[PDB]
Amino acid sequence: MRVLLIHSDYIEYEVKDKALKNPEPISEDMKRGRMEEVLVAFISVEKVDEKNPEEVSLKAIEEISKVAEQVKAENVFVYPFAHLSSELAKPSVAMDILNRVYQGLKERGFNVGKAPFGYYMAFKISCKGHPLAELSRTIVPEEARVE
Amino acid sequence: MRVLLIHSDYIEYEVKDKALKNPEPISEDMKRGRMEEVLVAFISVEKVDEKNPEEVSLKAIEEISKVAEQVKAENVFVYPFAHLSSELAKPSVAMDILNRVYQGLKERGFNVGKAPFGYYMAFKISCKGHPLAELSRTIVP
Ligand SMILES: Nc1ncnc2c1ncn2[C@@H]1O[C@H](CO)[C@@H](NC(=O)[C@@H](N)CO)[C@H]1O
Ligand SMILES: Nc1ncnc2c1ncn2[C@@H]1O[C@H](CO)[C@@H](NC(=O)[C@@H](N)CO)[C@H]1O
Repeated sequence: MRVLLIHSDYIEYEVKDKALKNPEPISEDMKRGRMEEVLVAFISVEKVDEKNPEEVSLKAIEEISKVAEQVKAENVFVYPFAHLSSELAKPSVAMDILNRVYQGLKERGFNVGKAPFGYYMAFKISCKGHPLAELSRTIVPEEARVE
Repeated sequence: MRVLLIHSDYIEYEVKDKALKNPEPISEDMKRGRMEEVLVAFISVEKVDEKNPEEVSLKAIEEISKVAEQVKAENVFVYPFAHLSSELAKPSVAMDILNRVYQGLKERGFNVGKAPFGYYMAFKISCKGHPLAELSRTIVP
């Protein structure tokens, strides 16, 4: 998994066109959204993550939470951004992992938001430009899952 | 080299704290900038690129130009974005390669801009959200 963390004044998004034949079923209101003072987690789920969705998600939750703790962010936004990596995981796995990360951050007590999966999407962001407002993290499985 | 290409309605930046002991000296007017209807090239120069700066730069110019034509972008912005890679080239080489890419794109007729090198920088961007508005490329010797 590849994650780009941008501590921003805000994030706005707008669904523009489906990118998959059968994207995530969303309501009209889910097509657009905005969150203030937010640590945006742009995430690309990679092929190697398919080995252990649970472990990778756990590590991602841990890494993202740590950064939020360092920059004092109370709001976190999970944003699908497939082209952060060149070796993408299958859609079904990507969606599952993104959901796991989203739920995990919620469990940690953060106010969490997320954009719909499977779409070409426009977005506006405003990076704060502080030393830790722009970071990258690579997270991968250490062991295959047992299920 | 790791390149993240975002076709945007605009890109704005503001130089803040230095991120290197001795960054690129700049004037007050250079601390801020904006470009519209632009293909933003977020670039991270990698350690392996140090082997052949000219080759990597040439290839980067070719690929970025290709995308610009595909999306019909007349404006291109070279944006230092170190985080895209773990194996970074040393500052002096990284800046030289970014300038080489800048010059190559400028040579081709594009309206090109670039941000100061060696700083933490605030920025505002608006991704168009078209199918080709977000792309990544890996270019190495
Ligand atoms: N491995 C992966 N990691 C993250 N997202 C992935 C994915 N595979 C498929 N997607 C989803 O399908 C859209 C088109 O690739 C993706 N859309 C996007 O990444 C938008 N930013 C495009 O504007 C995303 O919703
Ligand atoms: N290998 C490399 N590739 C691209 N840029 C590099 C670099 N090595 C050093 N820099 C410059 O120094 C700042 C801190 O790494 C970098 N700053 C940035 O990447 C800002 N976006 C941080 O907000 C950049 O100006």
